[PDB]
Amino acid sequence: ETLNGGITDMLVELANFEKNVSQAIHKYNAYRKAASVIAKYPHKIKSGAEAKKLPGVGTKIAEKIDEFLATGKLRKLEKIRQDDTSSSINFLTRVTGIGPSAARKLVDEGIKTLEDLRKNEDKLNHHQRIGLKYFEDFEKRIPREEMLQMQDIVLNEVKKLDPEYIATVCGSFRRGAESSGDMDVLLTHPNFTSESSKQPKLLHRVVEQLQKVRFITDTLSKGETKFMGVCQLPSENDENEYPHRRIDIRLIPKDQYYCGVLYFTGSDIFNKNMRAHALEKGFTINEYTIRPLGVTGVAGEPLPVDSEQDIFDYIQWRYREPKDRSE
DNA sequence: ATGTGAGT
DNA sequence: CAAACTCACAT
Ligand SMILES: [Cl-]
Ligand SMILES: [Cl-]
Ligand SMILES: [Cl-]
Ligand SMILES: [Cl-]
Ligand code: NA
Ligand code: NA
Ligand code: NA
Ligand code: NA
Ligand code: NA
Ligand code: NA
Ligand code: NA
Ligand code: NA
Repeated sequence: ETLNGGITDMLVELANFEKNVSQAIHKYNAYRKAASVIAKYPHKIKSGAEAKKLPGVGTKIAEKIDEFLATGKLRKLEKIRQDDTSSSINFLTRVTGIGPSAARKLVDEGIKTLEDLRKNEDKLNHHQRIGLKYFEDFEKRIPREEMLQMQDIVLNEVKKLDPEYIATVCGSFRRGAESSGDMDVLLTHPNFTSESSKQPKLLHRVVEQLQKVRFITDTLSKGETKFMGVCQLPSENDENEYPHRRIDIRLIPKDQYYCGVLYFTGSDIFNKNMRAHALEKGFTINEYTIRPLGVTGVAGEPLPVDSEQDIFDYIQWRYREPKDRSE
């Protein structure tokens, strides 16, 4: 499926429009849910009325489906795609920190392009100015090779700080991807657990260190548990400077760390299959904890975890290398 | 204290 | 994966 892709693409495009251009949250979700229930449907849809049988597909989407099936297009959508305001809003919204709200306010004031934004930084917050500054860099893919260099700096700086620190770079990179959008590091320390006294300094000290060595270059945000900023590989002497990259560093309690590393290594299909097989065996898995599931169905109290291996063991699956976590 | 916003 | 959850900024 496959089957009804044209209709689902149609609705995903209507959703985006309602979220990013109207600011009608309920219509956005209405379209998301409709696109989802349709993508699950086993038959090639032939009428709006057939789709209307599906929960979440109502009168109005049935009408649109009818037009789409008849002509292969949707007038509403062709108008949206020709609309400059909509195009501009979607463009601005590609700057990190700029979402639909700021986007409206900016296009309303005639600010629509990168050049335009760079002439109106007084209109932007810190996050958004960082996003404009590295707009091009942040849109480049990161090759595995640089990801690997980056991974070493943080893993090394972290070790030399405190050998008890555990730091892991996750996402598709961890599954062996050839390129990456950004770097998502999960961090923990054995004297930081869920039953303990909350220690921001654990994160802050490694952020500060990565700033000392001039690896972290800008901060988008930094709280007690979550850091989001910008990094840059060092360039030798003069010559060509590396592009600035997005990096997040998240501090997780030690007793929830590996569910974290698992959840955030993906893939989504692999997670879905994993947390669904876990149901079959009688356990619920989220990003934090794996818990058993009683006869009633509702149950809790987390099981002790100290590796990804453990989680696999609980649900009676052989361990799967991150390389093999496609599905 | 609360609400809006943004990103993951 | 949507939803939840962090954090920034305002008032
Ligand atoms: Cl202007
Ligand atoms: Cl501002
Ligand atoms: Cl990579
Ligand atoms: Cl995983
Ligand atoms: Na808007
Ligand atoms: Na709905
Ligand atoms: Na009904
Ligand atoms: Na409609
Ligand atoms: Na963005
Ligand atoms: Na100005
Ligand atoms: Na990543
Ligand atoms: Na943050």
